[PDB]
Amino acid sequence: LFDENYYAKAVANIIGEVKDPIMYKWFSPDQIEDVDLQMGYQKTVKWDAFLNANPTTIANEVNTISTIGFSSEVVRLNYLKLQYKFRHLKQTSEKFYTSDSYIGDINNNLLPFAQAYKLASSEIIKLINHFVLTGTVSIQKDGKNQKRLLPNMYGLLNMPEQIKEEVASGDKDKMDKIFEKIEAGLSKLELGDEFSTPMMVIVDPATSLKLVKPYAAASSCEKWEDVLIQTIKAINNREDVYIETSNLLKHKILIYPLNSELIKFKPSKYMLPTPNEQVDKDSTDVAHSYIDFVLGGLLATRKTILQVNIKQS
Amino acid sequence: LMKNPQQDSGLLSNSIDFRDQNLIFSNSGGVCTSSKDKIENYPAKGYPYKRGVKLSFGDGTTELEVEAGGGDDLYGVCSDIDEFSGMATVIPITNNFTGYLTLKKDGQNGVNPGDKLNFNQHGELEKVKSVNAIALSKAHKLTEDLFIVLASVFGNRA
Amino acid sequence: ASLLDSNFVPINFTEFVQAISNTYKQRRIQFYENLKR
Amino acid sequence: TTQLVKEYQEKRSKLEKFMKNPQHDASLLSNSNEFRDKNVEFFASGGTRTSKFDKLENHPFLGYPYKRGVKRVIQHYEPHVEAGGGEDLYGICIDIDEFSKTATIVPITNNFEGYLVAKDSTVKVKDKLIFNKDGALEKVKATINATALTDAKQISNEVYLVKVAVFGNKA
Amino acid sequence: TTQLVKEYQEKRSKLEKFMKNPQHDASLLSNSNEFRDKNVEFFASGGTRTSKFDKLENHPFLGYPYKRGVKRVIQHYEPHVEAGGGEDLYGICIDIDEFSKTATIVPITNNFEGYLVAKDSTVKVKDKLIFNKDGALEKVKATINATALTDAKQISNEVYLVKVAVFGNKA
Repeated sequence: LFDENYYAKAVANIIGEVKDPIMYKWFSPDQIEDVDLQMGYQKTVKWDAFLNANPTTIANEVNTISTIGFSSEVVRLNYLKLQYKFRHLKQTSEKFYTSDSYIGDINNNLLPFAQAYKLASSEIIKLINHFVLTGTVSIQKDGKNQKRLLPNMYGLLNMPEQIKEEVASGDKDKMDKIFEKIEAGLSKLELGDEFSTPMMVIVDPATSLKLVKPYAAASSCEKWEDVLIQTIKAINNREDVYIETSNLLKHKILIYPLNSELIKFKPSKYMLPTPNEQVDKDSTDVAHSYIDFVLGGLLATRKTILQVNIKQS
Repeated sequence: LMKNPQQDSGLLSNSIDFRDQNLIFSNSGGVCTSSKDKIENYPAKGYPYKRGVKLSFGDGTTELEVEAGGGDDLYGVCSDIDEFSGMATVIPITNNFTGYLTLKKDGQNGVNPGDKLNFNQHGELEKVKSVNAIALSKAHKLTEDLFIVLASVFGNRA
Repeated sequence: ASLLDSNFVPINFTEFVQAISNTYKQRRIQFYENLKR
Repeated sequence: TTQLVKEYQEKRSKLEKFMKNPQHDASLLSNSNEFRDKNVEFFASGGTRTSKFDKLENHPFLGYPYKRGVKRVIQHYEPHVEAGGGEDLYGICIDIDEFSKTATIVPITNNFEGYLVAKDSTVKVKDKLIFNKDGALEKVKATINATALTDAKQISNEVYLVKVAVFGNKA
Repeated sequence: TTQLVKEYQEKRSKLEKFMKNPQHDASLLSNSNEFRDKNVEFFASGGTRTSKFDKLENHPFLGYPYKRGVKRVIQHYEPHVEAGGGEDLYGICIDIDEFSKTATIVPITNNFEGYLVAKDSTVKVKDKLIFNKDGALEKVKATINATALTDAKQISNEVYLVKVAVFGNKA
């Protein structure tokens, strides 16, 4: 194959240069499990037992015993497949555009296949990370003109049946009001018996800067960040708490546990960018190529994610 | 007035964000391109880049050329120019096109998605009769006199 | 069956694709091994 | 089209209301780690206490007699069981299988303890209950002796489950 | 119960009537050994004659524009194709993936030959046809040039398929 398909050989050499996604930091190693498909749906069944009555004493002779029931729930996860096309130079045509310092046509914005693929892969990965955190696909900084997606395709920010808190516009700078809502949201969380788990916090940089201020007269030797860490530790049974900063978020705080039993990420094994065998070729030096990637595979339990939105109006 | 800016830049580019990084005049071709599209090239008179073109005939010694124009003489839409050879890449009016095109600097604020567009005498799109063009976005200003817009052209109308 | 192995030689596009997914998985495993919070 | 989809969802919900274990696809996992009050559901088949020497009979049924008192109805096909009470009561349906349309029923000669459908929420503990014409338990001329162990618990708009022990017929 | 099941059947039939390939399980196989007149079906996607160099565009759709003329409607989400005609005609829908809810459209700049939905059974061969507001073809303000090749064929109460060739716009 590598003796026949130059483009396949080029991708194999250049695949190591693509950087790992930042979404890996948002999840524990145990929370991510690969599945095997490209487009469609999968079903997961969770079995739970229950006690139907008080236990019975084993005294003398008896044959009437209490019963233990069972029940199951099924959750359907929708996946999707998307593709992008990019132009580049034909392999035989590179030698006629090689220069002493670079290869390519500067005037017409044409690259060798290896360079174009690496840049195109990086752009796709950024869009992948945006969807995982936000649940939406868009290329506008305004966030409008979103691509309509399938049902049962949610991200962390748009997962339904989760706790959402809104900070009023007038209190957007009042850190005390912000912490008031967070505590209320932390109260409404329902972790069941899995509360003894590490937690993860994601904040936009603007909120991150507000946190590093000294904790409020005023005090010292303590920051708003540490106050948040203690408050979260009150509900996770004094477990570890991690904080991360993502430029993708805007005036929003995300809190969710790091227990696979509550939130699990099950993406396709072909989610990351993958080259396509179809390569358009003409009489000129311009060729076209396609890259494929798969979206979907986030599963979470009801009322286990806290979403604080700071209204900047 | 050029595919690539004539003046150099004193600054490197920041390749961090991925949103709204395509509203540049150097963006050639169409946003969505079909592999079964018919692509022509012609000698270029003037700079018809990102504009509707019409056939231009000289005395007869030289072959015909394409110049920015519209109205009853619209032949296609120019989507690329090679400056070294002066060859203008033209997509015929009989072929569907979707991309960023020059917009008239008059009432550009009034252009909204879903508005009917027609080419003027200078190959610039304007809000409306004979050409089926619909704006898909709002006017993006790249220069004090240069406005581009996402529009789809799908042939002539009755 | 990963692109990291130089001895590996795919025979067709399908094996090439499977090697890519294996290569991505190994990198994800390697990242979590070297991740410290 | 969308209106047809909405009407289809409405009728599907109405049909699934009268079902033992309706199959639904949900986007999230419901969490019920608390082990208390996890047994009062419409899919809890059988009884709270079950003996190895209990007599179980499977019969074809008409309607939905699940968790209701049943009576034999003779019509050509074999006789079936229909939800009903009064003096015609033959047994109580404790399980159902919709694929084969077969109801598993305990005869009236065998005592039972479990959750059954009640007419309304006016039933308290230590109350004498009678099966009505629809096979639902209503507060009290009782041919059988059924006493409520708990109070009526509501799950759906009309679903009322009450824990009752039935131990034969009166005189 | 029984009334609910009947309403479920009626709603399911009405919904699946407006479907390209509704999934109906049958108790027995059908006989179609004759090789003639097997192409007049609602699930016969694509066109009678298709060129390798045809242009296909996939867009999200609202409603059910299958085998109908489509227009572009811009709303926040991306623009979507909706069943409509008149002077707003952008193309014709030739296929729909219901899982992704994505419709495939051939632009009006391309010529097509295939079966399309007609307004009623009043269409004869060699007739000029116009797309109505609903994206259905009606007998003749013909901004486009479409000619019927066969007569209107009936599959259902409102399903009328007619073989038409559309080759651009008039002047």
